[PDB]
Amino acid sequence: QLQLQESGPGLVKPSQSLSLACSVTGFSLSTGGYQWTWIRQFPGKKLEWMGYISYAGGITYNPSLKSRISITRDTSKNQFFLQLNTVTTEDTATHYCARVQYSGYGNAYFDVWGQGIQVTVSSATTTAPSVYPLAPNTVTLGCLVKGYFPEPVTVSWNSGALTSGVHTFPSVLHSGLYSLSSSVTVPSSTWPSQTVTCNVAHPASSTKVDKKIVP
Amino acid sequence: QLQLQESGPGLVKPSQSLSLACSVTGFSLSTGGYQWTWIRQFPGKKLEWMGYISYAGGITYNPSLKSRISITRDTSKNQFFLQLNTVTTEDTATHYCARVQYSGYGNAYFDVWGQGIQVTVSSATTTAPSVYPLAPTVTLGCLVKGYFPEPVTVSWNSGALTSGVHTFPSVLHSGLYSLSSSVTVPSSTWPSQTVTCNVAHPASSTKVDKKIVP
Amino acid sequence: RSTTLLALLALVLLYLVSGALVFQALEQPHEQQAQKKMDHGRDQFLRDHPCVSQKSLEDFIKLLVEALGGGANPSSAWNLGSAFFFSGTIITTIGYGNIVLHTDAGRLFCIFYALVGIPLFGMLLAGVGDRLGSSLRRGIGHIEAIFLKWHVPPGLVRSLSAVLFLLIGCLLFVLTPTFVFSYMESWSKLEAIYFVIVTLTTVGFGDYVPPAYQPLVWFWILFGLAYFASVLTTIGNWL
Amino acid sequence: RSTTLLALLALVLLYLVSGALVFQALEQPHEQQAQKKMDHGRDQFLRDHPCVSQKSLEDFIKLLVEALGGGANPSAWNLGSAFFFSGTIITTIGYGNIVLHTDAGRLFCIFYALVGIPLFGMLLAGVGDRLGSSLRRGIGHIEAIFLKWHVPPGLVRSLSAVLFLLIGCLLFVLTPTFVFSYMESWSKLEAIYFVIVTLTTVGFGDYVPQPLVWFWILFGLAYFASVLTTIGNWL
Amino acid sequence: DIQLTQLPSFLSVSPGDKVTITCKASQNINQYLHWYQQKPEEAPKLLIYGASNLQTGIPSRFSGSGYGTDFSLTINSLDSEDVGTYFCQQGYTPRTFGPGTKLEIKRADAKPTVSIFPPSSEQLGTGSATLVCFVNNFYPKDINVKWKVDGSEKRDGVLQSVTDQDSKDSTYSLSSTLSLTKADYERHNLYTCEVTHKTSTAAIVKTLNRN
Amino acid sequence: DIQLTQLPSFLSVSPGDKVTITCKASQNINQYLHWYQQKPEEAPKLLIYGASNLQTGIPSRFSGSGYGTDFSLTINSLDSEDVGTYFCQQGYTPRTFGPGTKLEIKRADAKPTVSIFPPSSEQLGTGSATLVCFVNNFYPKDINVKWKVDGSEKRDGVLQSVTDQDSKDSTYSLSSTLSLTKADYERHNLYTCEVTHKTSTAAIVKTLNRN
Ligand SMILES: [K+]
Ligand SMILES: [K+]
Ligand SMILES: [K+]
Ligand SMILES: [K+]
Ligand SMILES: [K+]
Ligand SMILES: [K+]
Repeated sequence: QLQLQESGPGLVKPSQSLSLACSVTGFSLSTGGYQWTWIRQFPGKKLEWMGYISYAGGITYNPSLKSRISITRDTSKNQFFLQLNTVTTEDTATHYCARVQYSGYGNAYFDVWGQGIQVTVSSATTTAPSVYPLAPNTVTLGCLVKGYFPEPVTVSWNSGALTSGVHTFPSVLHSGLYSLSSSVTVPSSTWPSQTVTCNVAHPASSTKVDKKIVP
Repeated sequence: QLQLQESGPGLVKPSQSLSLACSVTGFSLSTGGYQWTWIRQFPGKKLEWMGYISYAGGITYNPSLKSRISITRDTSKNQFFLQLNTVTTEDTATHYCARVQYSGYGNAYFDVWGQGIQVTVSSATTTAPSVYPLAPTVTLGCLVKGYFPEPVTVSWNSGALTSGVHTFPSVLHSGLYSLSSSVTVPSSTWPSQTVTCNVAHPASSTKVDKKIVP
Repeated sequence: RSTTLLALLALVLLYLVSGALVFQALEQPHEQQAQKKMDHGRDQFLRDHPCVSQKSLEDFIKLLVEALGGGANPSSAWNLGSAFFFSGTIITTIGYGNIVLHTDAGRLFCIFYALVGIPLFGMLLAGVGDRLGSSLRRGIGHIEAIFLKWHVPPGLVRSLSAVLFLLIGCLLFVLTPTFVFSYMESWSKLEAIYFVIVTLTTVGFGDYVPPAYQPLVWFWILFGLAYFASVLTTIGNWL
Repeated sequence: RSTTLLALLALVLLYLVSGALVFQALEQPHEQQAQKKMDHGRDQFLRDHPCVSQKSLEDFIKLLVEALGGGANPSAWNLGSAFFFSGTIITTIGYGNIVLHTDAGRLFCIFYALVGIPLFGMLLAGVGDRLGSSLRRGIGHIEAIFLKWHVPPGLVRSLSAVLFLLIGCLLFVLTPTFVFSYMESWSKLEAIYFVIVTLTTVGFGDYVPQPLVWFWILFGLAYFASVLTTIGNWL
Repeated sequence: DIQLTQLPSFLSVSPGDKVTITCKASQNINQYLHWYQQKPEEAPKLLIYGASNLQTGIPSRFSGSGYGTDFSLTINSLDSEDVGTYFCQQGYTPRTFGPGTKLEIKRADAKPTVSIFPPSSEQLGTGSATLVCFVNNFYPKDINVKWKVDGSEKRDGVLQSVTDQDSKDSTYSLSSTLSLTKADYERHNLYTCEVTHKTSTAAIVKTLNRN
Repeated sequence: DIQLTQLPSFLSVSPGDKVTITCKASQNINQYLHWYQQKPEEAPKLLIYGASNLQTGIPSRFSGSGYGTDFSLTINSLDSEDVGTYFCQQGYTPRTFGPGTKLEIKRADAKPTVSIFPPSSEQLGTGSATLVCFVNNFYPKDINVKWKVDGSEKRDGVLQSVTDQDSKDSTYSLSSTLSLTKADYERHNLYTCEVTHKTSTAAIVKTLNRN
């Protein structure tokens, strides 16, 4: 089936070029009638369409954001690529990879979307989180992810085996580091007979730590 | 101005590939609205359109002649190229390079044409002509004898003397060609004014002058 | 009357103008909407295909409009039954231009055919407008006895019967057909009306055109026209 | 005379038929012409542009049809066109060169016609009396030369009737045909065909065309009003 | 740029109900407008294309309409899963989006579930001490949480976030933390997480005996 | 393949006159037919495109017409320069041409100009001996040339060609040759180039005294 998945650096320094890449599987870049696009969502969840490239390799750009973008593609690998030059703190947003279709030529609607990649624009260094367990009708446990930069981290309980009754909380900023936590809830019988491990991932410092919960 | 000029070998051996090239000056291959084409004229002066290439590099072929032709181009040099594989004596003809225009999309008409290049398909060797003068208002000539393949070209003082020249069709004697030319000038003018027939046979790289002397 | 005719011309010229301003005001914004769609679509196609050039594509379009106008399609148009109908459009001076004469021959013949045909029709319509004249006169004539008896003066009956000459003819020749076509060719009532009136005034844009239903229309035209010949002349006096 | 009118109808019906057989015979051979052009043009464009795909281009066309149906042209409702359009209505020529898309416009178009036509019909009847008495007093001068050259005053009414036409004809048919043929780069045949189609108020709109033309129409129509009636008698 | 404003900004509605959102365009867009639903921590999904056409694999309870400037998206019978922010976007270049329109789903009030946690040994190692308090699965959104050291309110090094209305059960959750030095942790004894909600009359309290 | 039959095959016409050629197509060509004039030792020129449209820089005396299958090209006022073979070609793929239509221009009969030549010294060197006879600028085309050795007709190693009707003066020319061995040349004495044409009543003769 058709899948899109974004790629590249989570952090960019001001007055540099941001560069990302999107990997299409189950479909061809160069197939007639479908174009390809990059869209970003600011903090505050406001969407700006940036640019857009054809199956044939023709380009269209948001004039607001022209003269800094270049979108390119590589038909052989089956990918395409965004650049944006002279980046500032403004351009911090969650960049999205998507396919385009028409309802009559020109009328652009984005039908299939990507995972989403968070790009941050700051001078300060990436910091790995410290991860710490949380143990005290049915039991609750958690993991504290403390002191990480930049956004985000991602938490999973038994690598997506344990889904229901998890609450991963928004990040909170304490003076230039982030922190959040997650909150798995399970039947109080289940634990501690069944192993429960929060698999944490911070990609911008290449940190990927498990923690089991012990009384 | 726009000019087209064909290029390549005058002779081709059977079951080989004919390859020619056309050089455009005063205009761009890759300019929108004009396409480019190769057309050939048989002995007996019957024309067959062979193939056809766009400004954008899209190709259309005479299906009669498909599966042997490939037309290509080189935008940088500003040329384009014909190939034709497994050539036979059938394919002996005068190949022409031309630009294409439309009278509404599709309706193909060839507006500007090339010089013309004579391609022969034969086993026999190129032979240089022997050139010999002819001296008896006065008339003189040059006899171009025993040349292969077509053509030769004759000029009198390299195109200074145009009027009153008669270059005659080739005649075939048992596997060689021969023709002659027939300059006519005022009988006063000669022999005070030099008269020289500049002969050219390209397929043997022969280019001989002959002056006329009593 | 040469002062009065210059006064008319000026009225006509102000009428044409006052018209054109209304038509423009009604249409231009929707045309403009339509043209924004196209203009945008064209540009995207060029941007989307870099190997295509504007001056190449611009030609292609010119073909399509010409071909679509000629009647190509992304059921023969010159069968006998359509040809008749076409022939009809000429003498009636309605001239839909629903189909078009390609050959010169046909154009040439079209000339002579018109010059003869029209007046031949003009005669027939004048004849039908006398007999349809004496038809409607004898039609109301029996029921005129009941009108006069129910407390109506002889000056007033001439306006009531004049209205009913129309309202009955109208009913038959306008109201009825509008349903018919609206139903048949699945147009709106508005469209039916618009078509109906355009047809009968012998304007025949050809914006709109159409087993018992096939011949019925040819008849309907002839009698409707006769009816409307009179409706126009009455307005000529009214003016 | 109710027997004679049924006799006419039958003549008309045989005429229509005899027509349709001529039109068919001339045209039917070029029905599929239009579609061959398109189909061929489409394919060349695909062959000519390899970066274009069939199912991409196929969409674009669907737009064109929709846009042309919507009434765009690769301004049609400016003032200058609108006037001309307004003109086509009252004159009952109705090219349908441009068409009313909106309902509003259709509705207004109705009332505008009903008033406009008879208003025009009056004006044309007025011009056809004055242009009538204009040409009568014009050729009235040349009637004096006809009488002197062995011609009675009963025969001069046919010679001047011919010259009413041949002069009007010259001005209102022959002259314009050159004009348009030149101007809009049509053939003479086409010019004629257009000229006559226009003046008989048929107005296919196969052919259409600066202010001098608007004038020419009015006087030409007056001229042709008479030309038709003369044929009605002639028959 | 062609400007899309969208109303209303916020609203909450009960499941089973019908709901209708507006997108208003600055120019005439002639039916080239599309509608998306974004759930939290997800990319948008395509609901409606070409103003009115329903995207495949999306239930018929969604339906859109409009032409020109003024469009509207209607949901019949809200399921609980229909929570999210909604956007409209226009087809003409540059392609612009709506500002967003948040749709909360109302439900029967639900009672929170407070559980309190100490600082890990590992953390304590680092010379810091942070305590965590999860208040999960309640309604309405509105709630207050307080920390208490030795029965005395504390608001220094308290930080909390709160999840968006869950898709399944349309509840909220909170996580308040209390960040201290190892030294200041050890100094005091008893740590208390005090929660005020509409559901219970008195405050729901869990406590930590450090000793 | 669409077949283009073009009639007439040949014709000749006096200058000032008007001329009309036919091209007939095997299918309906919808006015997509073009006309070319080729002169000798030259590539074709475009006269008429799109059946009736006159190519720029070609005089108005040329004009074409037709539609569908049957077309026709008309030249109003023949100049001497209008000589050549004419072709029609159609627009649809594969694009095919006409078979050709040769147009001779008639004129007042003109008298040939015979000049005879010996074999060159250089040639004689090689051991061969070929004699040449130019009969230039005559009309009509029809003509006969004979060789005579010692007053006795010779047709062994005689070869001739003839030019196409000149553009300028619409005349023809001929070149007959006589090829011999040096030995067979030396054996005989007097060599004679005898020309039969409409213009002169007796045969136009030049002779070569070898001795
Ligand atoms: K039309
Ligand atoms: K009409
Ligand atoms: K019409
Ligand atoms: K009319
Ligand atoms: K009338
Ligand atoms: K009409």
